[PDB]
Amino acid sequence: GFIMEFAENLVLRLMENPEERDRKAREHIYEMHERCKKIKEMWALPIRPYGFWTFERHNAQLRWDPQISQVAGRRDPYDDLLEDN
Amino acid sequence: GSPTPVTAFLSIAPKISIFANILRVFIYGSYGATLQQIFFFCSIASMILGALAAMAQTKVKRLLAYSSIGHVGYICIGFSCGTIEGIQSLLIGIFIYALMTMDAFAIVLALRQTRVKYIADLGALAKTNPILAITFSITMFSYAGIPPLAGFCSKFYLFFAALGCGAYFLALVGVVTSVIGCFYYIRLVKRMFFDTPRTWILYEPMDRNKSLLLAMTSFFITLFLLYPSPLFSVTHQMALSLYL
Repeated sequence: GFIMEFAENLVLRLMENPEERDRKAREHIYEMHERCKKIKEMWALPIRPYGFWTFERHNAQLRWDPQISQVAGRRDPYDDLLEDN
Repeated sequence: GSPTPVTAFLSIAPKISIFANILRVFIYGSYGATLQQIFFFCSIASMILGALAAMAQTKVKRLLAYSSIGHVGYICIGFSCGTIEGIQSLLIGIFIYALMTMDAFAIVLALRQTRVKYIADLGALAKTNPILAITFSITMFSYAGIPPLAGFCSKFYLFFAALGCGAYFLALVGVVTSVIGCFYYIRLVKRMFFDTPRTWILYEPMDRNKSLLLAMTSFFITLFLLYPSPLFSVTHQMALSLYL
């Protein structure tokens, strides 16, 4: 053929779907705003959590001392006296 | 006074461990909120005095010392704002400052082969060894906080943490101290690219280990902003692991 009859549909192939572009734009806005709200919530967390000491890793002694309160140097004076019988 | 390799080990290895120690003490042993005040004023003073004192120094090691003091103030900004983002900014700043300090001391050790003492001896270094000159200029800019480099990200997120807690005076003093801090860094730049002294000092070539470390750190500094996700995620996990 001639030049323009091919350059026309060439440019038309080069250009994209606008419906896809609009859908992607509204989508991206939706999830970006949702993620923005999520990050805003995340930044509100205090440095020290409400539980803190309640956490099992932050006790480390309520389940260690009971198995140590029997060794010498930690016993209540009234433990060795009546342990004989 | 201390030997160059000793100072290289100092200000990186001790400061990291001491800062982790201070984090452990501050988070747990401090609930009266009275360490905010002691960190606030001292970090402000460190910022101001490092920025105002490093500009008056003519040697290299003194300049690195005062730059270290200034960066210590910048990092200590994170203690005043006690939040997850504050500790994250503090740790990121420590990491970036450690990398930049390693690179800068690699530069200093490289020119130590011919006993570099002052700042004027590294004159016209872009002619004898242009690539080392470029590396040193990039590292100096990273110290300055120029955007297209690492070191700007650390200062950025430190400022973000400072503004998160409402310490608006911390942000302003950080900005002004950065403005003065960049000035003498660029002053270091002029004597090393632009003006050529009459007498030139010739430096013998480097060795492979220092060159490899320097190249790795230089590529880390420039290309950090392209892919900074792993550092941020490490730091966010580390900040939260203090409690859970």
